[PDB]
Amino acid sequence: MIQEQTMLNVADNSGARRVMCIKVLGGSHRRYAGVGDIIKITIKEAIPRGKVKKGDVLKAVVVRTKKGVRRPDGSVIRFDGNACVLLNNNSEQPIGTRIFGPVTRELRSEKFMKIISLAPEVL
Amino acid sequence: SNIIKQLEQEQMKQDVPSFRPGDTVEVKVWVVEGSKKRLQAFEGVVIAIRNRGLHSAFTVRKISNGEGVERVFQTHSPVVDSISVKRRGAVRKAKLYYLRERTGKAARIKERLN
Amino acid sequence: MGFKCGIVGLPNVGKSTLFNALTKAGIEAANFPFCTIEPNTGVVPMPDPRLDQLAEIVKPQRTLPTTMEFVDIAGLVKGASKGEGLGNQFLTNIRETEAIGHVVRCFENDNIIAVSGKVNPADDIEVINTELALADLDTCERAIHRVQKKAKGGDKDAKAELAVLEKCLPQLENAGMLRALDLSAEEKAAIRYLSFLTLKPTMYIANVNEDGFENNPYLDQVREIAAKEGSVVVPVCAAVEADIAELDDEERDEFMQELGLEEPGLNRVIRAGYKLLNLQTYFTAGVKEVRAWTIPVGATAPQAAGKIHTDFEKGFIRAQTISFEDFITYKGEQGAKEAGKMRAEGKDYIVKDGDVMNFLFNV
Amino acid sequence: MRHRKSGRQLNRNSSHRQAMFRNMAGSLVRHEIIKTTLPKAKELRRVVEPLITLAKTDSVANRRLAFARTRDNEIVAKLFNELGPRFASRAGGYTRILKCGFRAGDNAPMAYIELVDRSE
RNA sequence: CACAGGUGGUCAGGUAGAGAAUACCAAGGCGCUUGAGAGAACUCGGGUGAAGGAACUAGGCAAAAUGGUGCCGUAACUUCGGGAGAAGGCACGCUGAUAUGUAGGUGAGGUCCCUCGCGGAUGGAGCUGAAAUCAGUCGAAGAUACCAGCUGGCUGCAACU
RNA sequence: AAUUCCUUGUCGGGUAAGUUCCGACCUGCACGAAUGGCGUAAUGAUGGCCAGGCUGUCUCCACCCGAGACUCAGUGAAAUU
RNA sequence: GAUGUCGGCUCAUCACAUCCUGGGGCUGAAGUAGGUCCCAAGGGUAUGGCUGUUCGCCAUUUAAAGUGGUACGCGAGCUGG
RNA sequence: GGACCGGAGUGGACGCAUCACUGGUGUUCGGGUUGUCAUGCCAAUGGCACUGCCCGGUAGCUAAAUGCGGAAGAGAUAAGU
Ligand SMILES: [Mg+2]
Ligand SMILES: [Mg+2]
Ligand SMILES: [Mg+2]
Ligand SMILES: [Mg+2]
Ligand SMILES: [Mg+2]
Ligand SMILES: [Mg+2]
Ligand SMILES: [Mg+2]
Ligand SMILES: [Mg+2]
Ligand SMILES: [Mg+2]
Ligand SMILES: [Mg+2]
Ligand SMILES: [Mg+2]
Ligand SMILES: [Mg+2]
Ligand SMILES: [Mg+2]
Ligand SMILES: [Mg+2]
Ligand SMILES: [Mg+2]
Ligand SMILES: [Mg+2]
Ligand SMILES: [Mg+2]
Ligand SMILES: [Mg+2]
Ligand SMILES: [Mg+2]
Ligand SMILES: [Mg+2]
Ligand SMILES: [Mg+2]
Ligand SMILES: [Mg+2]
Ligand SMILES: [Mg+2]
Ligand SMILES: [Mg+2]
Ligand SMILES: [Mg+2]
Repeated sequence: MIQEQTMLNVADNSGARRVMCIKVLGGSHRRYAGVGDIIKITIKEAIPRGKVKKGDVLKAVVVRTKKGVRRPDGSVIRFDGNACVLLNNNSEQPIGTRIFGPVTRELRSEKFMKIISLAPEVL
Repeated sequence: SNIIKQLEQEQMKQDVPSFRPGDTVEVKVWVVEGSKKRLQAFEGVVIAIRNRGLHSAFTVRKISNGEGVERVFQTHSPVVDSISVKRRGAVRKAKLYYLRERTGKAARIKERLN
Repeated sequence: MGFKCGIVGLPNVGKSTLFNALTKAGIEAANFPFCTIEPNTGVVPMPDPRLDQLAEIVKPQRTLPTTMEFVDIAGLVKGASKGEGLGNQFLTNIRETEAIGHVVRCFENDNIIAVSGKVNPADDIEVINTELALADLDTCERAIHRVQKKAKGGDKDAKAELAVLEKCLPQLENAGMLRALDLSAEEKAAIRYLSFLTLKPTMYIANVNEDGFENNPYLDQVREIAAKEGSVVVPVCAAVEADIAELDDEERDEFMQELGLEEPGLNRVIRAGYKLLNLQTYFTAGVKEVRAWTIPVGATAPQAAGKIHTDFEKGFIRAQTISFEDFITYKGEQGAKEAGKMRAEGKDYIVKDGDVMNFLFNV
Repeated sequence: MRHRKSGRQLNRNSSHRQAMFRNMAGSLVRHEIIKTTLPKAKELRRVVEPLITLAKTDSVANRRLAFARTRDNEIVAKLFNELGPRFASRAGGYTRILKCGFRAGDNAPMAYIELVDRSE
């Protein structure tokens, strides 16, 4: 349940530490992004020497939320903290080369095979 | 109600082990990767149990790869293949939500030998 | 002092043969002082073709490549972390070095027996890492116990160490491999002194058959693992490496051209170890000698001066830096100099890969 | 909405309601019949009758619960030494509401609530 | 107006507390001169709130928050006082031991003197009594309630009160 | 600029985005030296701006507790017309 | 002998000179994407930074961010910049 | 670079319902706890301190929860053919 102004920890090694959601993409008046949803972000905190820079505007895919995901059986998977993986604006592809922390099955689709393959643990 | 009792009972899993909040449990869940079912183990502390017959649930909390992860399992869902208690913890409280604030040393709980 | 990648695994993984093919191709101690080669310390020549190129261009009387040491760590038993002697020998063996190469078998052989009966590298890696993580959790518990008393004394450094350790402890209690954690450079610095076995950069040497360099479900499993923790791989054959180290240049080229290999796989292995430890190579070029030396990426000019002589480090004045490609294009030190492609670098400089310089000191 | 909810607010905050019904339960126990308002009597059923049920078994713990609920040791004594035995075989329904009309001062609907065996 | 306002002085119990604060009580005094129900919207006065966290708005208005003591620590700048409680960090309950109640306060007998008194020494019985350390112990939480600073940066104006 | 019309001046900072803010510039419509100029620590229920924390301020409201509103009994208005 | 103002909020409602979606003619319409005109009002038709602003610039969305009337709709509904 | 036509999925916004799930609430349930008063005292309890402060939480209500919807068709047409 990521919305505009929601700060996300970053789950890759792109060099961003804290990003902010500035748009929930994919719909007029769309309110929230869950996991597997692309958002537009501004990088609010970056490591000094990283592939991305503070104040950069780009995309991210939400991979962990505190709401979490429901599963078809009715079960839910909540995470501590909201995290996203940075993506290129045009290619939609991840910018880092490492994924840190678990991701979910909801992220498993043609578009995010890289994040699934790189993740330590897919839930 | 009696009708719904029957429908829910006809469906309730029969092998659910005894476990209490604070117990470290390992839950085997079925993962359907494409076509094939494997078992994925989720091992963590039971921080909450909902006792509702067929709608019984329990929350398991563990730190995966640096981040706390809670899975609320539906006890009788057939996706939960098995539950096994690995460590009986000693908490005197039904819901261990205070563990969400605990880190490391203060998040572990006394082993229950009772 | 050098750079080390200890060769580890379960029993019967193909490590002794790997270290043997290493030492057969390596250089004995009669060609490099300061290096008393132990039977578990095998120093081998580092492959830098830029060294051959510079030695062609300048034609020195002698040639010295940089040489890097392997430490073959053998002997592991289930329950190696419960205090037993051979497991503790394993621990003390691996702890001294800094880079770690795990050996995986990714081949099916009726005349070689596996570790659990079914040939599956996932099982191999999980058992080895559960061992290393039990040892590591032991270490981290001791450290966190040693620290929290100090951090309750209000010390800031102790609190930062405490935060890192308590964010690392649930990783180790779950048999997880602590390099998968997103630990910052400051945190890496904070806990470098605990010398954890589970963050040391680890490569994956994949002993595979001759006909299976591609399309290998065991190699595929190793690939997915090495991605899942950001590790690298060198799929090789121990038999092919023994053939490589046991022949002359003519027969080595013959066996390479028959099997389609262009350089020995040991070159690729030691190059994986080279890039594993943030290493890079510079050269000294001259008529007397051309020698390769190796520095960490990020290294200073003063430490590069020191890596030969201490006085060079301490009395440094200026270094005259020319790249390997700049040596290449203009045919020698004089040729690249006459273009002005020396650069004057002081005590704030960082030496890169390929640069050749002539140090100036006054002590 | 108040779908399925129980318990009359009776235009009091909760602790006033609890105090009032404690007092009213004590009044009913010691006098065995009291005039109050019909809604108040209907709610008083839900407090008194469990006290009598509790008093059907005379342990120290049960006298302690009764005392917590009544805060009157004379009421607890009469509950366990008289009322419990007087209702030992009666399966609930220890009170009787008898509507008795309308209070003059505010036209309030009034009832008598008594112990069922108040005749004997 | 039998009006939620205003009106000087005197008294000043207990437990906790620094306290005339505050909480709960005493003596004392009251339940405020319409009640009874119900448990819609809406309003007013509160409580809680998933995920988010100023996106609200003219404006963080309101709310939420901070909040005690001790110790450590404390920047720019300064008129050298300040700034400053800057900021920030740690500890905190209970029980036992030290010590059948300590440091300290009080000080009765008894002993000696005495310009025999409401004296001075000595002496410590009794009473009172922190603070600290160590060890143990309960809880999710020990300044547990009430009470009780939000903090920092840039800047206009006016020295200030 | 408590002063600047043009004007959201220009450039820079800060923000993803800054008519406000801060710094500089100076093309001062229309500053200027006791109807003082310029600085200035401290101070302020003073004006403006930024950040941390904090949050139902908001997304986007939900529930609950009480006082009314509602029903009954008693009493008994008002503006307006 | 009083018809309360701008903007915001809340709630709208109509028109159609249509922003999107629907149908079509022409095209300097290969396709994709457009331009233009005709039909068409069923439904839909941003969030933010700045500023009291509407507006506008800007950031980032959207199929689209339509244009007007309604006392420049709406203060016995709110606000009061 | 790249389609019409036709087909399948899956979303956004919106709407209706519902509470099985996931949750909020839950001053009517249980517990913990500080101060204090009281129940003769101990023990145990109760009152008050915002429900004293909190931790959970049943039913209900409920959204963020999860079901369903917009249609297809058929007449008569618009522009047009
Ligand atoms: Mg009433
Ligand atoms: Mg009166
Ligand atoms: Mg008065
Ligand atoms: Mg007072
Ligand atoms: Mg909330
Ligand atoms: Mg929350
Ligand atoms: Mg705003
Ligand atoms: Mg706004
Ligand atoms: Mg305020
Ligand atoms: Mg100004
Ligand atoms: Mg003044
Ligand atoms: Mg200025
Ligand atoms: Mg702002
Ligand atoms: Mg600007
Ligand atoms: Mg003037
Ligand atoms: Mg003059
Ligand atoms: Mg003058
Ligand atoms: Mg003043
Ligand atoms: Mg009325
Ligand atoms: Mg009436
Ligand atoms: Mg038209
Ligand atoms: Mg108007
Ligand atoms: Mg208005
Ligand atoms: Mg009006
Ligand atoms: Mg005004």
